[PDB]
Amino acid sequence: LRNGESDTKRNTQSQNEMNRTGLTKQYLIDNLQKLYSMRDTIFKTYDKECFLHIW
Amino acid sequence: YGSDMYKYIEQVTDTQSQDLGKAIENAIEQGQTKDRQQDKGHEEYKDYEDTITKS
Repeated sequence: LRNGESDTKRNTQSQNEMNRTGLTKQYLIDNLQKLYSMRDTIFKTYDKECFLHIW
Repeated sequence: YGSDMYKYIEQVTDTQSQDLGKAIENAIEQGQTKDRQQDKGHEEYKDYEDTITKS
């Protein structure tokens, strides 16, 4: 006559960490056309208000 | 002007990425075992041999 007994305890602890980055640049001609007058638009507001307008 | 214009001429998309992962897993396992055996034996026997000689 043979008897027995068993017992187990498995305990796992884990940690993860993921750092994903990216950078996508799209070149379109439509952006160059809109680029043209960004700087010039600054001084249209200066000229309209601050300066004289008759020769 | 310059060479960069060609990038806009034919739509070019530069894409990058970087994934940096880390993972630590810790597992602890414990086990116990207990056995018990109990046996019994018993054997019995009988023999008879009769020898008769003439000379």
